[PDB]
Order: sequence, then structure tokens, then C-alpha cells
Amino acid sequence: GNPLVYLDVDANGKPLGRVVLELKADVVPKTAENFRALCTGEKGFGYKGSTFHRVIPSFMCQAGDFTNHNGTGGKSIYGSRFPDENFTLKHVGPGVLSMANAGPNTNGSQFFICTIKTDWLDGKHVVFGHVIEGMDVVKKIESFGSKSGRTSKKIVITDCGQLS
Ligand SMILES: CCOC(=O)CNC(=O)NCc1cccc(-c2ccncc2N)c1
Ligand SMILES: [K+]
Repeated sequence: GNPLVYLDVDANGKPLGRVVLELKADVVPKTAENFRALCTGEKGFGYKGSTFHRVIPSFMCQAGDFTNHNGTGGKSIYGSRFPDENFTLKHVGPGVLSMANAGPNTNGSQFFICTIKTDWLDGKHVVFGHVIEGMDVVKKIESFGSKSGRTSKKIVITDCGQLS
């Protein structure tokens, strides 16, 4: 079935705990597979050692720019970008896992975890999973954000991978 993956996150080198995510390979197989492989690092690149670079309280926590660490970089396992797979899954509340983008058909590696319902993003960002465990960890990350998106501590995915 659907991959279960994890992200172990610290703040200025101090551990905050584990976020566990289900990836909806049953609905968005290509988008799910991208994220799964970037978690395991099996392609020779991925999320381990990269940051949450944009975190906005009462909105979302954004990560996945593992090349430039600021929203301008990242890439997929397929190439620099890939199409919007479908918009079947909606931004229904906190804990939704969704692709960041720069417009239609610009998915790379950047993603976000929602800390509120973000339904104004429906049909524009490809939702591909949700938090199974560690919404308290997400809330810790959210606490180091700001209204600008800048983080007040360096928030690092110290490890990541696939549980099943
Ligand atoms: C709530 C989520 O909000 C957003 O998605 C706001 N947008 C955003 O953060 N865009 C940066 C970005 C996001 C994703 C991919 C790129 C990209 C960069 C350079 N070359 C190719 C690319 N595919 C850039
Ligand atoms: K706002």
C-alpha cells in the first residue's frame, strides 16, 4: 500500500522529534514516489540535511529546497520539474502534505505541511499525503516561524526515510 515515511527534525541542532507521513500513492503515484525517494535518498540526493526555510504561523511549514535552502532551488527525481498530477485530494485541514510550486506544472522537491485548512490552494497545489504522527512536532516547527516566513532558529531535517 501507501508509503509511510518520516522526517526527524531539529532546531539549531536540538531534536524536536519525528513527523510521520502517509503518501497517497493510490491517488498520486508519481508525486508520492518523488517524495518517497527524496526521503530515502536512493537517487543520490534528497531531503536529509536540508531545512524548513519558510514557516508561517497559522498557515504552513515549507521545506524541500535541498540545493539553495531558500525557496529558489530543489529538483525532482524525474528532472527539474514535473507536471501537476491531479487535484483530487483537497487541503482539508491541518496536517495536509502538499507540493509547493511556482505556477502550473512546476513541481520539484519543495513541499509544505499545513497547520490550518488551506482550501484556497485547492486545484493549484497537488496534495499527496498527510501527517500520521507528529503533528506536535509540526507545531513546534510552526513556533519557530514568523509572519514573514523567516525562521528564528535553523530548522533541519536531520534524518529521513521510509518505514513501510
Ligand atoms: C504554501 C506553499 O506556497 C508556495 O508554493 C509559494 N511558492 C513558492 O514557495 N515557490 C518557490 C518554488 C516552489 C517550488 C518549486 C520552485 C522551483 C524553483 C526553481 N526552479 C524550478 C522550480 N520548480 C520554486
Ligand atoms: K495571511
